[PDB]
Amino acid sequence: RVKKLINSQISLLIGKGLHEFDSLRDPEVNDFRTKMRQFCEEAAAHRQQLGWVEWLQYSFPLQLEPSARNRALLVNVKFEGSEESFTFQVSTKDMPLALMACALRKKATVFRQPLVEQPEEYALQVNGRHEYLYGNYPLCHFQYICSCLHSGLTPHLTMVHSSSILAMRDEQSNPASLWSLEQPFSIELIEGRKVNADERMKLVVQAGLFHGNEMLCKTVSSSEVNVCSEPVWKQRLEFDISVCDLPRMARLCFALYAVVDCPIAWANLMLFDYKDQLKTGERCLYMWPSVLLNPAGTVRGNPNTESAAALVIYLPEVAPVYFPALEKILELGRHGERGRITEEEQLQLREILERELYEHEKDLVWKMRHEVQEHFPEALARLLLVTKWNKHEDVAQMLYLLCSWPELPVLSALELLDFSFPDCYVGSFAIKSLRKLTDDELFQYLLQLVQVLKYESYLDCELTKFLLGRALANRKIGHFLFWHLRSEMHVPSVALRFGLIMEAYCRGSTHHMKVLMKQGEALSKLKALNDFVKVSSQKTTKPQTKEMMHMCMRQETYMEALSHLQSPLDPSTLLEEVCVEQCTFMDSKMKPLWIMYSSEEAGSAGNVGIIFKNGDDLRQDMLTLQMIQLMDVLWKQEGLDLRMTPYGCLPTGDRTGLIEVVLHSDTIANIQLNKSNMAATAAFNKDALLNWLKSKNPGEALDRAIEEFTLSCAGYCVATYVLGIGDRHSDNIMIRESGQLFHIDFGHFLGNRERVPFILTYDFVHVIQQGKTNNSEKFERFRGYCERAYTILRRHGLLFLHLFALMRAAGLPELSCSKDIQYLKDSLALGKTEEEALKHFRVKFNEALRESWKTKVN
Ligand SMILES: COc1ncc(C2=CCOCC2)cc1S(=O)(=O)Nc1cncc(C#CCN2CCN(C(C)C)CC2)c1
Repeated sequence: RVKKLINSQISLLIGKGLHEFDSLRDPEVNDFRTKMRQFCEEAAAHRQQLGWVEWLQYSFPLQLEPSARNRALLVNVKFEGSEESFTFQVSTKDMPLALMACALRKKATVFRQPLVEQPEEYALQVNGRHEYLYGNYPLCHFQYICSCLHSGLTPHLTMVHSSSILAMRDEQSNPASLWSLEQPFSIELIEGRKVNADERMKLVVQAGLFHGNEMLCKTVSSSEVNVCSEPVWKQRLEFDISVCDLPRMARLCFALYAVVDCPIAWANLMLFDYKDQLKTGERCLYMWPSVLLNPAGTVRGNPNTESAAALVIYLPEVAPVYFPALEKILELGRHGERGRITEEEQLQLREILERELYEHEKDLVWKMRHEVQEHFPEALARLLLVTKWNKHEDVAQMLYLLCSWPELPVLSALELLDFSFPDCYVGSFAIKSLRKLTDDELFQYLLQLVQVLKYESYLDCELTKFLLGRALANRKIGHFLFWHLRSEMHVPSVALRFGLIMEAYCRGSTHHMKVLMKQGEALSKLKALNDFVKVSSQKTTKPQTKEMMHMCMRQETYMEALSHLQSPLDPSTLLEEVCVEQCTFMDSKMKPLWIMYSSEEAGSAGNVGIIFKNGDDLRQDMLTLQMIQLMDVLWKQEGLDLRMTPYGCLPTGDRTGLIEVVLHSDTIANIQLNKSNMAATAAFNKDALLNWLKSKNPGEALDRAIEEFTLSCAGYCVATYVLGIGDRHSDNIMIRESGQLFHIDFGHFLGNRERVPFILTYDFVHVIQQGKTNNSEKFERFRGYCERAYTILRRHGLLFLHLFALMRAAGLPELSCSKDIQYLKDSLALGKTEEEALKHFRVKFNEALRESWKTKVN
């Protein structure tokens, strides 16, 4: 009775009927669903018995300042079921417990009674948010308390008792031998079906065996056969590699095309199956349309069988042959010769492991494999790349050393997740080194780890199991894992994989399924409302379309679907009462909607907005914003706060997503229109930005507003330089009423292919110099902020390179080659010393200042 309801709710949420999984009749698919349902149900049961503070860590994980991983402060505290409140002055050095004990002493006098309840029995909720303050941390270490200190504002907190937290826990419960086959590997290319090509040309089928990116042997080609719907070959394609040497993760890649170079289609398959057995019999390869051989592409067929070209191939029977077990492998690898040559050979080893290498260096690194294991364990990735994956004796010797390799730092593990390391044991070892990842680090890299699933050869994998277990133990990780997979359900290549992961997650959290369905319902109404706006705007004037939008939002179905929800941009932010009168849309092509919200419980923190966008792909905006946010995190860990504005951006479906509204901000273009009869009207357009800051920050407040601008300007000058974000104009640069500058519209990065120089804009130099023509004291403090920021990022150059390497899996047009990653290597000057990189940065900066002065001359 309940299972039918749950299965139908899951189908609605994931945007794919669960019947379609059963209809495929695939054992791998069914075994993933049964095994992952059990694993996710175990996590759910574990959770229901968690202690009330452990339930807070699951649902409301702490939001701390990067540096946390004296001064007076006025706090307002109320109790859960109360109307009255208490305002008291505490210190930024005090912990929540002291503030809770202070709230209980203020309440004991108000209610004339010695209280039984101790501070230890409570937690402090941020008013109107899914956010809590708890644990041994001083108040200023929390992100909510710190943001309140900058904005001037007073924190509003609520004392929630343990019994009420336990009641939430309960309300949210889930309802009640291969090595003896030395023959050569070969296949039979039988025929092709539904093929479309120019009849003047001839069809060719190119095939190659790969272990990730490297070929296990040279490619082979079919005999040229005349173009037609059903081409027929019936021929053996013999590859030079023994069937016994085929590594476990070997994949046979296909490419059909026409020749006189006209690509048609590609398809890949794993030579071994998910249960480790060698593949035999006939296989029908439903091909993917091209734009030659594509190894990184999926190893599963195009689900569109009614229109896809299908290559028919035969995998011959070499004898049921499974891949040897790890004990057989470790026995074979247990025998070898160790490294034993002079300190002059070890000097060459030490030089090449601390600096792409020549063939004699590969023979040196492999010979000294035992010494790299014990004296340079972090060089595992170099050694794995020199390993001959096309010789089974060499794979067993490598796996023997890997099986007792010490756990590596997170930075090294993020490299091992790359597609250039397709061995399952290597991936398993990499995941083992990532378990020590804090929920905050995991969240930071969650987008990349989701893309790595696209490289996975099989459905059931250590990465999937790891991502699902971290999602079920932290509701914020769960929320974003769901949205990263949900937003890709319109992509045929990942819909099966992602749909199965979301169904499994849903088995672990039935309550959270209902929470996300409530978000999905709101996004449906937003698509329909946006569609109406697009239509109405091409016929009537903006005021008339805005009121028609408001009339549509005012219907019961819209008011119910759009209110009282968790923000998909941030589960801590509750979107309560939609303020229809404040809602509007922009005039650009896709007419993005601005939906305004408010909450009487939250006060000023409940006044939030979201932007629904349908028509543009938001993946790259998100990635760029996340990179900027990573920068701000890294700068803050070195004590450098550059007043960044990392607003949320989240794709949610096909060319659909949400952007977070940053209120009290306008574009440079709108400020520079120099409207008549304003608090900012100027004698010279050069003054407009500075007059606008003066109007927003009167008297003594201007000084701090100018410093906010300088700091954020320095951060964005460096961030856009490093990331090669060009096409910067006055309409994609915004400024906050506090002085903070930020960037929007990230359609182009990594120089995509010009080399984006450092940009210094005169208008911003004029604000930095406080309105003065010459102000070296203010200008050079800004060049210092730029230099500190640049030099802190270079020290993390490998973290950006590893993260961007994992991102090549996303299929982003401006992030699909070594040329794109090369761009960051140049911008961060990673091939140089710090002194040399700083001189090059100064020369880039001085060139930007000279360019800025071509506008200052006129
Ligand atoms: C790429 O799209 C976006 N990215 C970030 C924001 C973000 C914008 C701000 O928050 C951060 C993200 C907004 C958009 S958008 O889709 O809205 N397009 C867009 C383009 N160029 C400029 C703008 C303005 C603006 C200034 N606003 C003044 C106040 N106005 C009110 C009265 C409704 C709305 C327009 C708006």
